[PDB]
Amino acid sequence: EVSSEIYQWVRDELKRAGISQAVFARVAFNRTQGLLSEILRKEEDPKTASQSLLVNLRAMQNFLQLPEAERDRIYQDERERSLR
DNA sequence: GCTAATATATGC
DNA sequence: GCATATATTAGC
Repeated sequence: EVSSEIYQWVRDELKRAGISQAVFARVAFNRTQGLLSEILRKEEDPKTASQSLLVNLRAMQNFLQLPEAERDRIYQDERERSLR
């Protein structure tokens, strides 16, 4: 399942890696910036969260479990990718 | 449920 | 004020 701390963990990660919502939204759960923004604003309790949300949150949780180094390379690649 | 567009906000 | 980032929400 998903932890109710996911929202804090995502906020913690954005700050740590100094990345934008767009970059994280794409690589972590394949969605756009505005969606992540709303997801973060609402901060819905995962226990009353729709299955669509749960899919997005679990995808974010799994991505955060990757090694720090791997997540950093992935962010960098996405930056260059959109840079084009 | 989302994306894409764009009004606002933020870091220099 | 330029370059990006984030908040909003119309249209699919």
